[PDB]
Amino acid sequence: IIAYTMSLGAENSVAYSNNSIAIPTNFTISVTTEILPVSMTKTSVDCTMY
Amino acid sequence: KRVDFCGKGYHLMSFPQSAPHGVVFLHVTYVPAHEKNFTTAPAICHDGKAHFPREGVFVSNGTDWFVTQRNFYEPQIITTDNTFVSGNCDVVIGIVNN
Amino acid sequence: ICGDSTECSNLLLQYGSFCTQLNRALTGIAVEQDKNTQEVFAQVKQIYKTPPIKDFGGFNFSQILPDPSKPSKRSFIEDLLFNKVTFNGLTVLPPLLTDEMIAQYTSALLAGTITSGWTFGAGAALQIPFAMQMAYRFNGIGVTQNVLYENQKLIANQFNSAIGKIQDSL
Amino acid sequence: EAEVQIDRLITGRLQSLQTYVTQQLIRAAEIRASANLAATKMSECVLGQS
Ligand SMILES: *[C@@H]1O[C@H](CO)[C@@H](O[C@@H]2O[C@H](CO)[C@@H](O)[C@H](O)[C@H]2NC(C)=O)[C@H](O)[C@H]1NC(C)=O
Ligand SMILES: *[C@@H]1O[C@H](CO)[C@@H](O[C@@H]2O[C@H](CO)[C@@H](O)[C@H](O)[C@H]2NC(C)=O)[C@H](O)[C@H]1NC(C)=O
Ligand SMILES: *[C@@H]1O[C@H](CO)[C@@H](O[C@@H]2O[C@H](CO)[C@@H](O)[C@H](O)[C@H]2NC(C)=O)[C@H](O)[C@H]1NC(C)=O
Ligand SMILES: *[C@@H]1O[C@H](CO)[C@@H](O[C@@H]2O[C@H](CO)[C@@H](O)[C@H](O)[C@H]2NC(C)=O)[C@H](O)[C@H]1NC(C)=O
Ligand SMILES: *[C@@H]1O[C@H](CO)[C@@H](O[C@@H]2O[C@H](CO)[C@@H](O)[C@H](O)[C@H]2NC(C)=O)[C@H](O)[C@H]1NC(C)=O
Ligand SMILES: *[C@@H]1O[C@H](CO)[C@@H](O[C@@H]2O[C@H](CO)[C@@H](O)[C@H](O)[C@H]2NC(C)=O)[C@H](O)[C@H]1NC(C)=O
Repeated sequence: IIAYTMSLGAENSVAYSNNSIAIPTNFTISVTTEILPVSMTKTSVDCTMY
Repeated sequence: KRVDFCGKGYHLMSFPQSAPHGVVFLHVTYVPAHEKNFTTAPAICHDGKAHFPREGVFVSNGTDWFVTQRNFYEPQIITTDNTFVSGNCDVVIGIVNN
Repeated sequence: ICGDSTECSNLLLQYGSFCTQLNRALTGIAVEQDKNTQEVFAQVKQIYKTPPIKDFGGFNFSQILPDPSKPSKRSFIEDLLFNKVTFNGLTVLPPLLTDEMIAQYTSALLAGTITSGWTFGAGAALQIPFAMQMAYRFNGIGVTQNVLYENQKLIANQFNSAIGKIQDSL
Repeated sequence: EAEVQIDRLITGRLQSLQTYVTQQLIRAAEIRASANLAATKMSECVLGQS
């Protein structure tokens, strides 16, 4: 078991210039999921029985 | 059209699926890739006038200069139909002769 | 509620588990706070950096970019904000993310939006000169890029004056 | 009778602690709503034009 300092991620310096742009030449299609709860169990309680 | 609301990237469509106490969304998104680097100029000087692109951007692979769309590389020759004129070019910072 | 007393503990024992759920709720609150911070600030895949030379068509972001000279690596406005605003069985736990990491996230986000526009939010960052990005945004709001390319200097001066006024007012 | 006095003290302190926990829960819910709004604003008005 090793304890370390977490790293925020990778690091790059994008090559900015005042007369240069980057344009994509290909593409991909991706499918992702997301899960959302919408309901919880319906319950009832009686006093005198409890 | 609101960014990152459903799917990481440009949104195309979605499909729902049931769940024991919830819902599951399958989001289909478009992600560009395989970028290339080019030289750019904001306007073109011709006959002393300035030309701007209707939709697209000027690029060049060293020479020639073409107009493309912003999300997919597809060069086309520059014509008076896909550009419009605005005054004489003396105030625009970045004009190139063509 | 007992303060290290044996008889008090024995008497409290016969009240059932009134204290497990309290700690459960408090731990849930703490985890929720950590998740809140993580999901609001961590929205970049990488950590970007501004180029050493800064010629953004006349726009001036010096008041907002981090200052390497200062040890905190925070901007002027962030330092102003931080300066302005100011046991019996209870403890306070430190947050998972230290302030330096939050400042680094903000710096990465701001460098990415200056250099690459909005492209880095969908895929990989693609560079573009700042004047062209502002032309794109004007085209977005319904005004032709002609206006920006003819009034660049005035627009930049107005932006700089506004940012200075914001600094002074704050 | 010392145990009766201790019982009074115990029930009072327990009631106070319960009240504190409930108030903290309410405040946490409100803060979570605010944080969700902030996350949406960061996603929309920083990474794109709204
Ligand atoms: C765009 O990307 C796709 C997929 O990444 C490329 O299609 C692949 O091309 C290679 C090269 O011949 C084939 O070996 C693969 O089988 C192809 N994949 C599929 C799913 O057909 C496509 O060539 C790329 N386009 C360009 C212009 O490079
Ligand atoms: C397009 O050209 C630029 C500039 O030539 C490339 O920028 C390079 O970036 C890497 C990584 O940051 C540096 O190590 C190189 O020194 C840069 N080249 C320079 C400064 O001339 C860029 O990688 C090229 N490709 C793309 C897709 O932008
Ligand atoms: C830039 O791309 C254009 C588009 O094809 C090139 O134009 C032609 O390229 C072919 C193949 O090299 C030549 O046979 C033609 O003579 C070119 N025609 C013209 C009018 O240029 C152009 O060569 C490319 N330039 C560079 C430096 O890559
Ligand atoms: C874009 O950046 C280049 C430098 O990368 C600028 O070129 C400088 O222009 C000034 C004024 O003419 C010269 O004094 C410098 O010597 C130039 N730099 C270099 C490295 O040659 C250019 O002005 C910028 N703006 C554009 C091209 O519109
Ligand atoms: C684009 O072409 C025009 C005209 O062909 C150039 O303007 C000339 O600039 C030189 C140098 O300053 C002057 O001596 C001439 O009197 C100008 N002619 C006219 C008609 O204005 C302009 O410099 C060219 N642009 C570039 C970037 O080469
Ligand atoms: C961007 O704005 C800052 C204002 O903070 C400018 O920094 C000032 O520069 C002047 C002239 O050198 C100094 O007298 C001030 O003391 C500076 N202010 C601070 C807080 O250091 C900066 O020069 C501007 N950028 C450009 C390129 O002009």
